[PDB]
Amino acid sequence: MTLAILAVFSVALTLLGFVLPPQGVKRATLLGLALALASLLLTWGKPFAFGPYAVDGVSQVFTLLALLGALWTVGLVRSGRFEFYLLVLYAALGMHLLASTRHLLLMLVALEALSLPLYALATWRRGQGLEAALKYFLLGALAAAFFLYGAALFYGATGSLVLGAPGEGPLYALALGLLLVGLGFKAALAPFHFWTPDVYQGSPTPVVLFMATSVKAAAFAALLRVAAPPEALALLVALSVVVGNLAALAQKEAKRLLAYSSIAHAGYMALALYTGNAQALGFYLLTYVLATGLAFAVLSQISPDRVPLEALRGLYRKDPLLGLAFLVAMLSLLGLPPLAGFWGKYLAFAEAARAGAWGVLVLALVTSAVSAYYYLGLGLAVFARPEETPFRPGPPWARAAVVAAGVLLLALGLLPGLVLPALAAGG
Amino acid sequence: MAPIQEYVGTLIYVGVALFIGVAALLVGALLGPKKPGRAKLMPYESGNDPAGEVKRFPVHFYVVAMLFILFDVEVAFLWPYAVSAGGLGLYGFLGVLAFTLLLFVGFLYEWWKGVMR
Amino acid sequence: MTLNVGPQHPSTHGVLRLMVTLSGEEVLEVVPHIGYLHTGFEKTMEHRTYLQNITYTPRMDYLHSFAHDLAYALAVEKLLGAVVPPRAETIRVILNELSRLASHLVFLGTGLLDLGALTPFFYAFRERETILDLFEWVTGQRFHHNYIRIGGVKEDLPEEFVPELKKLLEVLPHRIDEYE
Amino acid sequence: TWSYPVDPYWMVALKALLVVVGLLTAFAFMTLIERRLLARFQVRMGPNRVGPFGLLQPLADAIKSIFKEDIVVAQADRFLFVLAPLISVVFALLAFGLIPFGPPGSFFGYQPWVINLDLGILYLFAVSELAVYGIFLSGWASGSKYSLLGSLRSSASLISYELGLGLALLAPVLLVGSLNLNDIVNWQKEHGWLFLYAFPAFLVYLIASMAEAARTPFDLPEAEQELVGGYHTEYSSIKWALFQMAEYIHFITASALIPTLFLGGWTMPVLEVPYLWMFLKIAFFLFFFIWIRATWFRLRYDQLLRFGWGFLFPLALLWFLVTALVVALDLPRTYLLYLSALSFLVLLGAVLY
Amino acid sequence: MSYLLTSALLFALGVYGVLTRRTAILVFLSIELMLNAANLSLVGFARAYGLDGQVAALMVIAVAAAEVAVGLGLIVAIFRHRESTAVDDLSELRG
Amino acid sequence: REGILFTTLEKLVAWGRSNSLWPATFGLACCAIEMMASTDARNDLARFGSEVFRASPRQADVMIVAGRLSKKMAPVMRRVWEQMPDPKWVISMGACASSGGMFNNYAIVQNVDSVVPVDVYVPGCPPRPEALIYAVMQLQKKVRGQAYNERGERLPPVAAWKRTRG
Amino acid sequence: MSLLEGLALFLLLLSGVLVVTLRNAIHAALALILNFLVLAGVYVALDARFLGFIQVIVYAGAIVVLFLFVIMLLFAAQGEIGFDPLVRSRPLAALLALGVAGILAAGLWGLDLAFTQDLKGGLPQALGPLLYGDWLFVLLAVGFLLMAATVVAVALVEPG
Ligand code: SF4
Repeated sequence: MTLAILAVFSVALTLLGFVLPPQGVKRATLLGLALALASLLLTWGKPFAFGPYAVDGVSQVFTLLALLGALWTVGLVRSGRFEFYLLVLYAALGMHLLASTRHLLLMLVALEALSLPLYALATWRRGQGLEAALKYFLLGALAAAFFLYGAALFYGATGSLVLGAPGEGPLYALALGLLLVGLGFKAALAPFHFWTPDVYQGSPTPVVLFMATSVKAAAFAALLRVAAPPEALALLVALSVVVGNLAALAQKEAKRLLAYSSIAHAGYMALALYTGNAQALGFYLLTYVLATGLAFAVLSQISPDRVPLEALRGLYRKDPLLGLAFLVAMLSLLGLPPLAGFWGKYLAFAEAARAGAWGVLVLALVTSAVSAYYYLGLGLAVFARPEETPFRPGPPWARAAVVAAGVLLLALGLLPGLVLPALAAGG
Repeated sequence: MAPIQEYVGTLIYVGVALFIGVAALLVGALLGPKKPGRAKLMPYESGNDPAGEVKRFPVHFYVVAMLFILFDVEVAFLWPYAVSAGGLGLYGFLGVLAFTLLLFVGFLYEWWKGVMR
Repeated sequence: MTLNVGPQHPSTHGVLRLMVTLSGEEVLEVVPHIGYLHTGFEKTMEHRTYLQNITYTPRMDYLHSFAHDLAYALAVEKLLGAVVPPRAETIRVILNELSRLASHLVFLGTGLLDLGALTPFFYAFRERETILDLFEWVTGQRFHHNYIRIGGVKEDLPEEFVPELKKLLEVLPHRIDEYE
Repeated sequence: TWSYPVDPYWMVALKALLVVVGLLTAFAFMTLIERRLLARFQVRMGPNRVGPFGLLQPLADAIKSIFKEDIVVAQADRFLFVLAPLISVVFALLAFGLIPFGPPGSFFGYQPWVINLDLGILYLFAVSELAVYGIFLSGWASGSKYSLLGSLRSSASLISYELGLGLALLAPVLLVGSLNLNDIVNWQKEHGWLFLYAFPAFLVYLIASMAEAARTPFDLPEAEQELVGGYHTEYSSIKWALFQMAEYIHFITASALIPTLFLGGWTMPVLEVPYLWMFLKIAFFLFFFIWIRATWFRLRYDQLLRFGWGFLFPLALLWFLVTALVVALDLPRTYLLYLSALSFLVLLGAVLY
Repeated sequence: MSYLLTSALLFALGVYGVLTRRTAILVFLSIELMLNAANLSLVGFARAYGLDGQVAALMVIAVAAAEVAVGLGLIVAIFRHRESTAVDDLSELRG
Repeated sequence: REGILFTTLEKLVAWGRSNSLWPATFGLACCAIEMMASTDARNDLARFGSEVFRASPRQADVMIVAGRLSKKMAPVMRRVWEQMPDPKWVISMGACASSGGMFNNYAIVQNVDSVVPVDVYVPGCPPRPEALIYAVMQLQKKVRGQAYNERGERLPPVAAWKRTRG
Repeated sequence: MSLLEGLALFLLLLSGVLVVTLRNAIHAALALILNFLVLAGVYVALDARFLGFIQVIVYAGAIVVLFLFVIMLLFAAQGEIGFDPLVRSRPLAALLALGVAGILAAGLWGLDLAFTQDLKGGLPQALGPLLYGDWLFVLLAVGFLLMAATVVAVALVEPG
């Protein structure tokens, strides 16, 4: 009964924007997201399904993360176009529907419904924004066509469009591949990774925050329902992580480097799919969402258009707490103790080893060790000598959000046996 | 329902209509003076420029067509409820009413924003 | 869209060319272009007798001509001092207002037809036909009538003119009230 | 076609060819009658010439139509130039066989109709959309952007009101429950004259047909006196003839459909004659429509868009939802009669303020 | 079964279009062709597996209409002031 | 095929073209008002076949030059003649158009036959509406091969059929 | 069957080849409309009757109508401007188009299915209870998707 809250707020605001100032609309959107988050929590351990809409721990956790990302990215959006808020609402609802069903066709409708408002939110009208939106839309519709033929061949291998069917030989494998194409594209897995750097570089920074958190979250929420074979999973992980880290080595701009890093991180998250633990992946994505939203909130405080790596430098002297949280985020994404990224990474690797894929895991670990080069070149750059750089030291809004993100990251890294007990049915 | 023979009869209808249309066009084309001239083949309005060199046409017609495709999808969804109505009862009526209200919210949004633009 | 509304097309009465600077459905600005009817009354009148020019005066405004006839006659009278009989002045105002009725009929007919309905053109124009016949009684011509003179009017009215005028004057009030 | 037989394919082809040449003769003589009726409206009288009743003047017109140098204009698409009139005519002729001109077997043995598809209104809807297709395509192919803009106005308006046609047609489907015209006509046989139940939607159907070039937008446009129209202005001998032919067939198709759907398709309570009542109702609607042609002004396509989009279509869907509640709950069939009579009294009393 | 093979071939043709085309709109057309091939496969497997693929293809039509509307808005916004719709004309974002 | 090459077919199509005369006015001056008056409810050229009035030149066979033809308009009107379907006819209405009339000056074409091939001339100022009907009936019998000059010669059905346009 | 079935399939594939091959955008869209007509006939042949009629109404009648409206507002018919041709990608592209079918052909090869079901015609009479009901949730999701799509396009053009 959370989706009803989302729908009510969205539909009412669609008209209320004519009588309410965009700021009042922003307050309304924020209230709706907080109410939906609270309704999700009060239903913790209360799975609820009416039709093909089915809420389990996965729906609960991933929609909680998506709602967090939406709240954070709405805090920064201050444009006087109430539409620039409405779309955000949609995506949340859309992503909710993505994690809340097993029906492949409702999965497609949910994907389109959460993705379309992103295409429009990416228009600050900066000439790069147009190029980004065009690549995004074209490649996304291509992936949607592939995913739809996959759902069709699924219906061919089984009488229902719901996942879990027994499955045939070549036809079921082929349908699985045609679904995996779109799902990995949405999750920014290579060799479907091309769109992510360009789109993250072109889009306004807070929108990139929202994307790199909630879109990847919901994409893996949908992947968890699929029974992806180990060969496909291994190929995706290998190619994704390798290209992610390597192409990130060559990056000169923070947002493009972070997009390649997120490709590598989707490659890592693709390990928990070996078992579909939904506990390992839930934990990993919790930590990743917090850290990446933090990093992109800081980057938005720097510049929405584009931020080079040098702009990050001197940040500690500029703002100490900000530099500290940025260091925490770089290390947590590096998955280093005593930070929660280590626990998420370990849980994914434990799922992988339990599935019995060893060489893939070793290659992932080597690529993660290579990643430390730029992870430190970003985290440690905070202390460097400040060069010429625009700096907007946020409102107390973004400061408090960043502080809470870093605090939750370290708290759950130090004592993970606090929430990890309740990632199953929810005791 | 209806037998499939009616659809082959429909194909025959199309065949006769198309045949007669092509026959009429042949009558028109073959019976004529056929003295082509340079200015005769020129589009219109005395040398050049009926409209001439103009910027791309208003997007208003794009919006007209997009509105139309969306609302025709609406109607295509409303018809299956129109045929089976008494059987779907208040449940189907309520579902169709909520659906209609969603797309009517879309209409009211585009109207209070308007497209004179 | 610098649109070239050509002369006479699309159906732009009174041959005239228009350059409609136009974006969308509005009208940014219309640049008119005229001269397609330049005949040269002001030049040809320099080479025609005063009496002959009364044949050139109605042809400029061919709808309300008797105002041109009157203007030219009055100007030449004031120039050489002619004495207008009173009945000539009465008849001149009669013919002036009558040709004004015919001009106004044509203006509103063309306007309604140009955009709107085609029907109301006929009825008004029908009454115009009636008016035209009156001139044929006295001038022998529909319009371009050479009836005015320097002193007054050319010759006296027939017996049959006035009763037809009364017929039309009694049918007209209901008619104009119907258009209104 | 649950209870109705199927004629042989050769008989279907025979009836089709007959319907098409009859539509030809009908639109020629209806051009005559419209000329004379508009004439009578404006007290001038029509062509008492080449006839006497004029009934040999369309022959002279057709004789002009061919031999008139069917011209291929330069700067025009070689193929679409010739193809678009064919599209407009093909997709205009058909969708008229479905109209029942009598009870089964009343074609002197086989079938009053040509095809009686299970889904009729959808076929009508699709072939009505393809007419707008031909309109704006010919506008484009002409190579004249002046005429292109008129083609765009035409297409926009026709498309908007063509959308409204769906919500107009929704209401009676609830009552009859079938998408074949014969079931609907038989329902008007039993309960009687569906417009009594659904007069408001009938209205938004009627006015919708005005937007399909019938009249009073009248900024369709025709090339005359406004931003010139599309789909003509570059075709001379036979293609122009095909454009006018298809437009008039569409006019008469609407004039025939309006009584078939809401009012009494022939099926009279009295004298139950197959063809004569339907043709006479066609004549009534045609005369009222020519009255409109003569008697009313233009709309300028902006107020036309406003009236169609903001007024007609929401009203049609409101009535559809009302009828849907009533039918699914099936409480009486009387409630719709009462509500339509009351609504007509409302939309009537507001006139003479 | 020839229907399903033809749907696969139409998907392949749409792939060839998306890859070969230079214009954005023609790529979008090839994608629509891919969608219709998918719909044909769905109708065949509904004939096989009990009629659900028909409602499936209906919802697919509606999804297609949504994405067509939004994508054409995009195509408008990006190439309104700009020159030729050629998709290679925008190479600002490089690796 | 030009309405020719069969003894019956050419008389038939001459009948058809004659009663199917579609007048396309090119309203220039006070002649044009007396042509518009030939459409009202006293004297309508709406019987012989001339009811419909297509402003487009691609659609009409009779071109009626009704008014003075000033030189600045001479090519424009000219092109409307070139942009007409080939079975086309041209009438010169009034004195200013037929000859230079009384405006025998620098501005006015002294015979519209200069720019367009004229079929029939109709004097008058303005030519009475019934006279314009007379000229269209004259043209009717001219395209029937029923028209002779003062010198005994029969006049061909279509003027503008004998000219090397350029 | 096979008599006209071969015809329909040959026309379908030929139209696809046109829509992907022709450089006339208008002619490509027209070949896709012809494809849609052939495909609606195929749909009806497959006992889906309502779906073929909507395929003509919405897809051909509405979608590619807006496509044509866009390419007529923005001429774009001669697409080959601003080339960057990458000529060698033209054969290579087809290669991938081959594979994307072949593996599908492999997954569908040697695949025989029970094509025996009395659909009773794909009429909406039976689809009503299926749509409003088992699909009502997917229906309402679709409706919200379209409403949001309208809002997205409005805010996307929105010159201000
Ligand atoms: S001939 Fe007489 S009526 Fe005709 S344009 Fe000349 S002045 Fe006017």
